[PDB]
Amino acid sequence: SHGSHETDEEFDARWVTYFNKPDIDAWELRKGMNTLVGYDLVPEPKIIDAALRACRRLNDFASAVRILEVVKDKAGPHKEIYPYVIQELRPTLNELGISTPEELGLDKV
Amino acid sequence: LTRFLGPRYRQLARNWVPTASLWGAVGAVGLVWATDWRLILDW
Amino acid sequence: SHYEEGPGKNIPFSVENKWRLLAMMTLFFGSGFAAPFFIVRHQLLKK
Amino acid sequence: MKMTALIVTIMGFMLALELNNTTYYLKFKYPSQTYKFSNMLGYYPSIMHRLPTYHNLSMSQ
Amino acid sequence: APDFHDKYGNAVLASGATFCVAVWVYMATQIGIEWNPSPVGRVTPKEWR
Amino acid sequence: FENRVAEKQKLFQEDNGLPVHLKGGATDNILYRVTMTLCLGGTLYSLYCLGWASFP
Amino acid sequence: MAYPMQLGFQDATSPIMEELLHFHDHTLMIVFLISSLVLYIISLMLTTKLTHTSTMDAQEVETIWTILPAIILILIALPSLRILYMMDEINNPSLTVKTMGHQWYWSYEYTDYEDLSFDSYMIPTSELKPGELRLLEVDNRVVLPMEMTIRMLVSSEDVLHSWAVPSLGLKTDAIPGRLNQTTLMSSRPGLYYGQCSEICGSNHSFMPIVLELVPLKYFEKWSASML
Amino acid sequence: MTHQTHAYHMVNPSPWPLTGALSALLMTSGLTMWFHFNSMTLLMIGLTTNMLTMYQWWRDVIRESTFQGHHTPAVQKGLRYGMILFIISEVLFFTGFFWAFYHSSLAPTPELGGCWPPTGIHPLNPLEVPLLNTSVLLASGVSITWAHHSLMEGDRKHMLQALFITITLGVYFTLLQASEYYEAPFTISDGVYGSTFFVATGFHGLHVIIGSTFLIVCFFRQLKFHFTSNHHFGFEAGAWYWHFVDVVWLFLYVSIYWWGS
Amino acid sequence: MFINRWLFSTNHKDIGTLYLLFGAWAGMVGTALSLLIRAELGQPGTLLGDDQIYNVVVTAHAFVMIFFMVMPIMIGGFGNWLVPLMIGAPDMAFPRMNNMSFWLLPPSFLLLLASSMVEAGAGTGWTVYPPLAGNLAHAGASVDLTIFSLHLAGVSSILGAINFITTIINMKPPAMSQYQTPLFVWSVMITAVLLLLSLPVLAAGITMLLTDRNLNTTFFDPAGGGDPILYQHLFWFFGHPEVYILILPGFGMISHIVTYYSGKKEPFGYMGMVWAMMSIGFLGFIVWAHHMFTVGMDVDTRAYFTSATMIIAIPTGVKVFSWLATLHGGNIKWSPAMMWALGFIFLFTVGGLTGIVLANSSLDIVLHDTYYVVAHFHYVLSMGAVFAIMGGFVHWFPLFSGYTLNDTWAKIHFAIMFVGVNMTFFPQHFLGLSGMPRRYSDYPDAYTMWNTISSMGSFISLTAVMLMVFIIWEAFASKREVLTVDLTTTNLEWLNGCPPPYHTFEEPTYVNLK
Amino acid sequence: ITAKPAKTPTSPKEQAIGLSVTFLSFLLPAGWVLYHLDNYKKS
Ligand code: HEA
Ligand code: HEA
Ligand SMILES: [Cu+2]
Ligand SMILES: [Cu+2]
Ligand SMILES: [Cu+2]
Ligand SMILES: [Mg+2]
Repeated sequence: SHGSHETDEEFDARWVTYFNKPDIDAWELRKGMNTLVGYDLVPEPKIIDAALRACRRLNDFASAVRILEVVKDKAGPHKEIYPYVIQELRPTLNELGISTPEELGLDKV
Repeated sequence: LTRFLGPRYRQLARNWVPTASLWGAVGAVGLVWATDWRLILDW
Repeated sequence: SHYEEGPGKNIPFSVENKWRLLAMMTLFFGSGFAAPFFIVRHQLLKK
Repeated sequence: MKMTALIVTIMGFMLALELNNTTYYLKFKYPSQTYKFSNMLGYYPSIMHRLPTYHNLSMSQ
Repeated sequence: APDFHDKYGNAVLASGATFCVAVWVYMATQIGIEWNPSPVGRVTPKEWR
Repeated sequence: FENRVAEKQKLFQEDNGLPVHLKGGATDNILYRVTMTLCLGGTLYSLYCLGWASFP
Repeated sequence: MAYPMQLGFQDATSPIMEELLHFHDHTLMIVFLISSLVLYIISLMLTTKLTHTSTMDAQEVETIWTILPAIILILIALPSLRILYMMDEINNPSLTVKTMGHQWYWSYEYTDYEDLSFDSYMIPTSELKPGELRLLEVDNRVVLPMEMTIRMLVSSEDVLHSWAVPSLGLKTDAIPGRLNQTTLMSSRPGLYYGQCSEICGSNHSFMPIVLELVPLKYFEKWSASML
Repeated sequence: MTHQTHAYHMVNPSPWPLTGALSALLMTSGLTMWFHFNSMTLLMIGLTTNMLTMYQWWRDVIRESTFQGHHTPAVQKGLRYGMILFIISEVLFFTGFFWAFYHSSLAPTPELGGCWPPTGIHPLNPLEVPLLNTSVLLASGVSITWAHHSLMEGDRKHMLQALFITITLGVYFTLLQASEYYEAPFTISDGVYGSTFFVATGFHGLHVIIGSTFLIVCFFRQLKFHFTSNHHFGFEAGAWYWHFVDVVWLFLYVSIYWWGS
Repeated sequence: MFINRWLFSTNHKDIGTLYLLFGAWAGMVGTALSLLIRAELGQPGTLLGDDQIYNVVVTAHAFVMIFFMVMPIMIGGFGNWLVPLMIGAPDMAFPRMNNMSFWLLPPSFLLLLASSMVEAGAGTGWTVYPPLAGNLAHAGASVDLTIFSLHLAGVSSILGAINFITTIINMKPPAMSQYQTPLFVWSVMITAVLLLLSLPVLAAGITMLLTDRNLNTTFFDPAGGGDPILYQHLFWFFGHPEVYILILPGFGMISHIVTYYSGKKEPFGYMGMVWAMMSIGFLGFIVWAHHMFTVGMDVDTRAYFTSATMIIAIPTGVKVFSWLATLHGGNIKWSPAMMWALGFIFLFTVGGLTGIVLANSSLDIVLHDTYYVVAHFHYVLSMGAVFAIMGGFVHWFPLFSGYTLNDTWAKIHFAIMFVGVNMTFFPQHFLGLSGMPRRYSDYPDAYTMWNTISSMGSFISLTAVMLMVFIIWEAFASKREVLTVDLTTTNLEWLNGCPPPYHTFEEPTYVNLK
Repeated sequence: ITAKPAKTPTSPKEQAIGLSVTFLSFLLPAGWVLYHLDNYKKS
């Protein structure tokens, strides 16, 4: 823990594994995201994927949508980050039937 | 003397002070009319 | 403890009528701000 | 001197209108005494009519 | 549903911004305030004996 | 000597809904009022003196 | 003296006052650096949508920001201390004047040879002759020889007072029962004004100081005609 | 909730803080009357309400601890801290006076004769009564300790005996010091030497009286079996205060009575 | 009932409320006095009169703002209100004594008011230095009353200092170490220690001054062999710690406010922050003499004090930089309190930077007793201590009251006051470099411009403190009750709702011993 | 920080009143005393 630090690949893995736990409950799903968001990075598509799938396991559509919103917010002024993510998530988005916040029109005020 | 003093007696004393206290005020008023202090008159 | 609790009840002044309150705040802060002025006046009127 | 005639009017519209809009915000209240007074036409008819007329019409019988 | 600011924001900003600058310019000049700026460049020295 | 703290413990633990400074009887009460009276009066007297000394 | 709309120090009439101007410039340059650095960092911090609210490692950067201020303080301290000693330096004065603060006037005493002593009072704004400075003119100026090392000895005969003359970079409190010393050394002739720099009662603001510096020759004739 | 589950003490509303605050007003403004418009009536009333307040405030504290049992271990540990801290503020109070003294005696102004003790002052002899006062205070230090030890060993008679001896030595010092004042060939008005001497040794004197009435209070609390072999903070404090008092005298002796004279 | 609750209290919350009420009112008096000061200096000439009536005003201004507004509010108000709530204590260690601390204040204030009424008041300066403060140059009851007011205020503050240290040390959850308490609590525990050690020396000093003028002693009288400088040492030995005692609780509130509105869990470098205040508190005890550079002391010692004074910049620096580091990755919320916190960070930096300049004895010779030093301390007090008070007040108001303030109005209030104080004190740097002395009722014609601008700014500030009173009224008139509070996981004070009940932590708090 | 709507809302008119009053209470007394300064300075 103290002084012990992981490489990026490990960090990601650690997260994919976390979100993939079959018996993951709503709490852990919230904890995981709420925690991941405190870091200085937009999560890798592969981490987002595992989280989107976990949402399906918990029959939670709305959280799956909010997860994508966070991904965009975290990119701050870096416009190019979100689209690339959505791009790598396209398969899962279609497979699971997940609508983007933009499609749902939640991106407007 | 000693017999009169008691732990129990205090409520009566408290009650007495008000009646006694009220009584004390009357004398000042009574004395004052006779006394006629200029300062008392000034009051 | 028969001490009432909740908003507007943990203070030594009534907050139930906004205008009575207005008056009270006015006298409170008002008398505080005026004091120095009247002290100076008092000092200016001595001899 | 000349401004006063205008400013008093302006105070009139501002106070009366903000008050009137404040009437528009729910919150039931019940009348104050001043309301009952000024809206009872000063009570004046209801006392100067129910009284002397009674003492006279009584007195006249 | 427009908030107090959506409707009044510009009105307040402008009228407020105007009133301020109006009244201060007056006080700063239209009355007898002695700012006593540096005489260098503005005052012509007179012999004092 | 004596040792009757046991009586007083009981007297003071008695659930009469009285504040400790009065839990002990009638004298507590007279002492209280005397103290309170002297303080307030004194305070009044002091204000008078200051009003008096404020003037030349 | 001070002119209208002045920003910095009065022009240096003596060398330590010059020395001070330069030190202040040095010190002020730094307060500008730091105070603008902080303002930049602040606006920087508040200008991004990017977040990182998780835990951040301190200590690491903590050395930079503890060693840097430490170096900067030496950069100020050194010059400061040098000037400090330079002021309390071994010099040999050719004259000794004494000044004694009094409740609402200063009195001077030139007593090396003869017992010359006078009172210096402020000229009531009412009796000022055109061109005279409102709260600064005194009736009897303290005359002294320009270009010479004078030793002033400040004391008071009542409450505390403080004898100061900014142009020469001087300020010494006047404490009853005490003889504080200071070295005056103007490098140019003229009239140099100062004011009581210590709260001393009702007319604290109305007990100024005016130094008039002329050449030795005129100094001594003045001194004699003074008794 | 309703019933507390922490070991602390929730003290009942007391009028005493108000009463003691008012007292401070009366004594301060009362001193101002005495000093200026030559009157003590106000000062008298203040001293009165003040004693009244202290008596009652401390009476209650006794009630709450001995009779009501609110002084659990946690509550006591807090009282220890309070006392230590208080004694500390006192140590720093006396420090203003030793500063004053040393300032004057180490750099004597010419108006004094440029020396110390100033010309005209005839200092007392440290080897006479000052030496006596010293031995008296020091002995009460050993006797108050004996008292403390008897108490912890449940020896009622002895604790009482030692506490008594201690108290009389404190009184003996008070009288002795009182006579010294009266026989002293100098006064508060004798310049800085007299100022420096009478206010430092004087404030200390006041403290010996304050410490003695404290030990007296302890004496009676013991006669009444208030103290148990294990819970007697009232005594621990009285004891700590009493030591603070010897120590201050040791510095006074060495500094003012010996060195500065 | 009302009596029992409000006059016979033993409740940390109610005593704390009583303080805030006392401090706000005293704050009105001090503001009035500051306006008479600028009224007198806003046009060349004399408005009131001689430096006596004027300096009486300047003196009361200082005593009122220092001893009756700032200290009561920060230590007695926020101190009593928040400390127990932040460490999970049912109340304070000495509930009764705590009350006396408060009640000693109104009388103390009376004595100070009385002093300016009898005779010609005390025109001595807040430092009340002798011989001016003596029974010759200032005969009469005035100074004596000023002294007694100070005695009470001192007794009040060291009694409270005793309470806070005992509580803070002795009443935390058994598993919670000191390095687990919040910065604000640390901030007041340290301030409490400074009060305990400095206040007594002051009382020793003014008691000596009191005897010198009523009992014929000569501690500070050359005649008897005394020394007016001795008073300066004693006074200033307390006098410096006193200003840190004034900014420390402010440092704490700032740490809390910046962290909260940055959406962070904890402040950056918590232990560095604890170290910083401890260093500041300590160095603050060995630098008093920098207030006596033109008094005639040895060059060497004069050198010591300028150096010792300068090292205080280091720890203060780690704090400024830590608050910045705290804002770093934060999700900033531009709330009124955050606005006050940012202002403080900058303005306090400027004012303390300006104090490093004065730290130099050589330069201080020409800067001492001028308006430069008036600028220094108003920056650190008017836009340092005060900005913290406002940020803390607007931030915790809902906790104390249960009601919310109108944020927009609250923001308007910051805007006005920010302009006002800068316009008031900025020019004063010039007046001081250019030679305008302190404690003058009038000045040479040259200083007219800056003094004018300066006085105008003080009127804007007046406007702001008037608006604030209203802002408080409206809050209480509308009655929007608090519903939800953010980040309570890391902010205990809010866990019992707004307002917390009379009795909080009746049943302790559970904290595991890992 | 969220809150319920005002139990007793303060309409603009109401605010304008409280703001005016708040100002007067500060400005009047001072203004009066200041207005008569000269009378005091001349007895
Ligand atoms: C809360 C109030 C407060 C605070 C915190 C301070 C803080 C400081 N003050 Fe003080 N000061 C006053 C209020 C205050 N002061 C008052 C009331 C007076 C006048 C009393 C009277 O005589 O009537 C006064 C007077 C005064 C004097 C004497 C003036 C004279 O009469 O001749 C001096 C001189 O040393 C001084 C210095 C300092 C210093 C060095 C600090 C330091 O604490 C400053 C520290 C802050 C910083 C240094 C900035 C932040 C740090 C960094 C960004 C690190 C990097 C910077 C550098 C490397 C420089 N002050
Ligand atoms: C707390 C410290 C404090 C504060 C905040 C201020 C604020 C003000 N002071 Fe200062 N002042 C001193 C302490 C303070 N002062 C001291 C110590 C001296 C030295 C005296 C001496 O020389 O002996 C001095 C001296 C002094 C002088 C120099 C006089 C001279 O030497 O000739 C001047 C002149 O301009 C002045 C002006 C002002 C002004 C214009 C304000 C304005 O900024 C005031 C603005 C108003 C406020 C900021 C108060 C509003 C805050 C509240 C009312 C709290 C409300 C409560 C709640 C929210 C619950 N002050
Ligand atoms: Cu003077
Ligand atoms: Cu002066
Ligand atoms: Cu200092
Ligand atoms: Mg000075």
